[PDB]
Amino acid sequence: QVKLLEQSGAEVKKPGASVKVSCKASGYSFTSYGLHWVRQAPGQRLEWMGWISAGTGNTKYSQKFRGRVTFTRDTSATTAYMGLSSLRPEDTAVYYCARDPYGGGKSEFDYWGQGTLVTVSSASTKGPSVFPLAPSSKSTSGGTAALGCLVKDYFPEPVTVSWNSGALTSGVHTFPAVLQSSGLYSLSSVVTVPSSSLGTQTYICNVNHKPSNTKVDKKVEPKSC
Amino acid sequence: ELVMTQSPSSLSASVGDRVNIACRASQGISSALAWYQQKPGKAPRLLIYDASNLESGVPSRFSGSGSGTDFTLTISSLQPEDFAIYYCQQFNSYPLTFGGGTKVEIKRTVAAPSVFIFPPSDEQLKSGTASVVCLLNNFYPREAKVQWKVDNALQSGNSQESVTEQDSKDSTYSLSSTLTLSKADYEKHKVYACEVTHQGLSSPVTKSFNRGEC
Repeated sequence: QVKLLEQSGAEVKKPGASVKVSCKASGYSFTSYGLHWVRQAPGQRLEWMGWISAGTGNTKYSQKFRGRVTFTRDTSATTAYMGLSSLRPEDTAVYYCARDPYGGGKSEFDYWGQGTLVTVSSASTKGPSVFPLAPSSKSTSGGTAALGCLVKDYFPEPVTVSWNSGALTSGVHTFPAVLQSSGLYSLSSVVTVPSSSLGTQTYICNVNHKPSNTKVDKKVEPKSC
Repeated sequence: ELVMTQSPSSLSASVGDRVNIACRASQGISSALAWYQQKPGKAPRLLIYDASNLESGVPSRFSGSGSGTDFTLTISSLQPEDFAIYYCQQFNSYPLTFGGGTKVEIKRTVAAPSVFIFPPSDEQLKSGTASVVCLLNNFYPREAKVQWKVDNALQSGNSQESVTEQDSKDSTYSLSSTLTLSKADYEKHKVYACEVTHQGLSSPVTKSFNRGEC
């Protein structure tokens, strides 16, 4: 509880660098299980990378990563880490830690961490511009209206968008971001709402782009006079 | 490595239908097969381990079978929340290996989109750019056509689209088209329109605005 397995944040690393991803165990006895490390490259299948016993510190890994992967666990802090050296563009993927139910190495994985996206690129990190998609220019007639937030020109993924700090969750549509010809990303989030509330309610989108440490809360007010 | 091959890659089925996904091991693995469910954008979740054991809390409509080389996962009465990619993994040999995935999409009745259009904000035109967004909300099937027209049939080719995955509650998609032009290009034209074609509409729909608002 916090989660059960929880991981570190998304990172952009230059080709040739190294990345260290952690995985903190909470709410079970850390040294009684092994942890596996798995990655998923965009549009690909899951690929097993290695395993670490949290009791002995012993290691097993995929010979695909021979010479450039390391696995470490800090038994006091109940954290395991994977180090991946000599980063190539093709190491852009989501890295998961997942638990071995039995501590032997060869198992199904019953709990997964949430993943951390490592992007390997020489582009600089750029935080987003959030612009309101203001409801109407006096449209109304029917019952529902829609409003949203445009999150323009950031790098790398991901950006997290919440509405009225998490209390408004029904009818939110956060679209997949699109990579523009400049190399930067754009995404929209919208909510469809009873227009009868447009005058009583204040709608705020809460944008978080953790790679640039950007937090923005924007009020979507009607396209008003 | 032991190769795991799933069949098919994709299926669409209605709710209540029984679906069966196959996975072959390139050689015998006894019962050391697990099945995962991954909703788009989330961590995979364990359904079945040892070819046939359901993990605690998984619905009783999931079942698995097979031994040796051929395994089947059956969903006996498909439900909307079952939209996902499904993977098999072996753990008989190292490297542990996954199959390629079977995406399961839900079939349902046509639903016509709600269409919305949004002008560029003020502070956006301050930075010298103007993004115009057209939203098609909650429709089925996923195929739809959005056409932009600026000063009536001067219909353009400088937009990008984004479509959400299937909703686990109602099985619809939503889509956004963003037209981007420079502040000078926008301040030149006055009628901006989004024209929509989809199966559930009886006529192409148009949402327009005049550059000027009020």
